[PDB]
Amino acid sequence: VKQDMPPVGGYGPIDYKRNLPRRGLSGYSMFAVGIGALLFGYWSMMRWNRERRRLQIEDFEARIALMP
Amino acid sequence: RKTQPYDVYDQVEFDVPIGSRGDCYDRYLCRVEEMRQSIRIISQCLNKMPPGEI
Repeated sequence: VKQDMPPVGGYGPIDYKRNLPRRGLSGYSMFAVGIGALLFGYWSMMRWNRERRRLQIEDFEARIALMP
Repeated sequence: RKTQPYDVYDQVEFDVPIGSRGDCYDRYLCRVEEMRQSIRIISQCLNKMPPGEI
């Protein structure tokens, strides 16, 4: 008999080509969400600094009424 | 391999990539697609292997 190592009846195909999923929410939508999150941070910054100026005027009233 | 097949390279089928400019970026990419063609040649060589003689 013959007992080499033969290819056993043919072998299935091996993938042989590039494959790129290329996703990632192309520049329109992600550009938009970047500017939108930036605007959200701006508006919260505006509100908090106005409240902070209120508090700073109260501390000014403290130093004024203390002084004499 | 395509011009003077000095062996059984003629009985296997592939396609060699060519660079487009002298830029070594092209040279690099040519090496990568030669690797992928090497995988194709190994696939066909396991497909059509004869159990002849050492």
